[PDB]
Amino acid sequence: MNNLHRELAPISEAAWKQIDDEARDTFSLRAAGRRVVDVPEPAGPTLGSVSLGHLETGSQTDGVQTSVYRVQPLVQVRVPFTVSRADIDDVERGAVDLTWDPVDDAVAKLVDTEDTAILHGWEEAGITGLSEASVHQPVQMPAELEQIDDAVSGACNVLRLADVEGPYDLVLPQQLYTQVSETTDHGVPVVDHLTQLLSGGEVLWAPAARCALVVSRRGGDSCLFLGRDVSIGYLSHDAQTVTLYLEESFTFRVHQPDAAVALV
Amino acid sequence: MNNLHRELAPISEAAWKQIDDEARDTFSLRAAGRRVVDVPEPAGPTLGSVSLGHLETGSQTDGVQTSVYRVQPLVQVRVPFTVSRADIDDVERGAVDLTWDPVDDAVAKLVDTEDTAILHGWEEAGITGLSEASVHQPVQMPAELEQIDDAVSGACNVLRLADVEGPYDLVLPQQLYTQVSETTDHGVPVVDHLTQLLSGGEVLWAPAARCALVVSRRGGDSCLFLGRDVSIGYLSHDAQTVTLYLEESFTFRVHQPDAAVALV
Amino acid sequence: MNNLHRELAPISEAAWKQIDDEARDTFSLRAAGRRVVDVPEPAGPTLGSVSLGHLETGSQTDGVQTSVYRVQPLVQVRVPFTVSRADIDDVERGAVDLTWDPVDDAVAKLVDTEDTAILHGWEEAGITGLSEASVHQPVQMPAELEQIDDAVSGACNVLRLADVEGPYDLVLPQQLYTQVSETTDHGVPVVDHLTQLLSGGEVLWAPAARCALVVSRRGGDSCLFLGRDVSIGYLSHDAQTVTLYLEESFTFRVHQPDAAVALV
Repeated sequence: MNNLHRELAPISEAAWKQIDDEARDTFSLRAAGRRVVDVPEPAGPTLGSVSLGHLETGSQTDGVQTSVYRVQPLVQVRVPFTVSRADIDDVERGAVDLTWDPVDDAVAKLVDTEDTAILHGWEEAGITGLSEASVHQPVQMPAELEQIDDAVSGACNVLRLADVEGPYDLVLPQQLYTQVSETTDHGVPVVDHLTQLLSGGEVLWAPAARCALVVSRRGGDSCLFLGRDVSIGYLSHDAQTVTLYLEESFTFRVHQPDAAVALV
Repeated sequence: MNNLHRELAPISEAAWKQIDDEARDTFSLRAAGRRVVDVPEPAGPTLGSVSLGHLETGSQTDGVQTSVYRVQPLVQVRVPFTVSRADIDDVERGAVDLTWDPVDDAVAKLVDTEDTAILHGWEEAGITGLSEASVHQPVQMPAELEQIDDAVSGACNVLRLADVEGPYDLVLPQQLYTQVSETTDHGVPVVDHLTQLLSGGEVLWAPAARCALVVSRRGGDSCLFLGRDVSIGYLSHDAQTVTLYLEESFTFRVHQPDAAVALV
Repeated sequence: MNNLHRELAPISEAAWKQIDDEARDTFSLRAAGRRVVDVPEPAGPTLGSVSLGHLETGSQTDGVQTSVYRVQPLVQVRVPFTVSRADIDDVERGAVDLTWDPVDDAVAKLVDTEDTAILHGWEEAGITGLSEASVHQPVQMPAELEQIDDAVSGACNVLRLADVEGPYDLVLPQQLYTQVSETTDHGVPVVDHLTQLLSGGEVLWAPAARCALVVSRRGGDSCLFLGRDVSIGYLSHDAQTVTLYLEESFTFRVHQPDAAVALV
């Protein structure tokens, strides 16, 4: 057994397969910050920090000179939720109409916190997001949404002058995504022009985002370091419900501040 | 070239071989803390921290619970020294009577700082030594040095009651080593009785030590983590001298506080 | 599953390996009565008594004569202790600085009770120890510890006159072991003379002993019968701690009372 005490849970194998598939599908559909950043393979549970590559010189006495390496520790996130033993039992009885609402809510919370850390920064785990770690001034957005191409072109040209280059992605909040998708100009959808401006990039639907922003996709400008990965574990159970949790250990770091620009 | 800009130094190959051999021999003879602790293979220049394996829980809001891994960063030490171009030139002319006094002094400084960090702790790099990270009260030492066996037996029995076990080593300052070696009781050297008490261990000569202490040698109680290793590098040169430095990146950590006891 | 409900404990496999290794190492180092007696292989959980080989004649009526075999039942010992779920979780996170103090304390209790049963007898499980089941009068010990050779020689000669023979072992309490090890006569350690007197035997450090005693090592004079063996099992767990226990089923019996003598 690992730290995920899964064989100690009163949950059958089919119910486990349904539960860890609903959560994974919800995470894959709901998470948009994972797409804009580079995500390497999970290091493992032993890894606990990322070396920044720099040294802080504190003090130096006589011949001896002393300097300390600079590192950023990882942060773990646990979101607990309760599921129904009646549903878990019906899973083998053949129910296919089970909506794992607690699982979806927990995945939503995890996705929200991870996307907020990636895009704006957590400022509690020491993470600085793309929006905060951006040297470019925010590019204003025109009203009525028929002229969003102006802001997109301005952002792309700011990135080009920053020698950033590469296919760009425009990440929008869900409401702005709705409005831009419904906007049509003179009967010609603005999304086609936006895709043409993005040099082959895509407009992304980010339900957990809180601001619009353009990022290059050349590669190597930001990275999400995962020690562990999104996993489901067991906490306790009573005669009515079973308590589980979603756990993830990670950090996020921005190597090149100029590869992203904020369209606020 | 690496960060040790050695091909940019006005030093011949025979002079390099003499210089990096004098320093290595002086370090091997002078360093005694390396013998009492476990030293794994050097990790490399990229490694910058050691994960303690623990988590600090700072705060937790709504469903999300947040905890941060605990790590200890490495520390680098650089000791510069100047050598004579006349000596470097005489090295190929055939001089074998060259005493690299600056090199010996720099190695002495490096050995002193490393041994102090290992045994008493640096309290500047975050290192806690064996003496400070000891849960056992200090075992007093009798006077006149004929009864040092009493203190040795008391320390060994304290370690045995702590379930520590294993061949013990008694590390002494150089002066106390002289006095114990010259002490003879009733014509029978006390060193033989001390070795018998130590369960096959050895009495160690530590010129850089500042206190006497007994450590078990079972293995796994303390560890010195080396990112880089003791290396010689180049800084500058003028028409008279060449400036070099000794560099080492390391940390020290005590896993089991009870395996060592302080005989002060 | 056996009666040790180990798969029902919220403990990982690495934590199990650390827990059942700390206890075993502590038992091996701390237990000294196991060394002085013969310990055969564990019989099993079904065995419940040892047949003494004798018969008690209670009554006999008319032609029929009735006698009952004499047996000694085994006794089981359970020592419970609580361990921390935080430590168990850190075991996979990489902590190597975990001191299993509850486990050490439980092993100490088990070792103390077993050694007391072996040497002095439990008088609750029906066990009579070597000290109580000794036909030899106690051999007095001289003061100042420089003349302990006198008591050792007297004990060895009493055993020789009892036709016992064989390499003898002198079992001492921990305090007396310290004092004898530090005693040196005229600069010549008394331990060498004691070993010479013991006919190649060893002086044993017994932290759980309460009296000094010499036993022959010829073989077959006393025996510790183990049905089960020192094992770790699960009791319960809450959100903070996990409750485990150390269990052992045994008995001790003295075949030849004259092979041991008490130096009190």
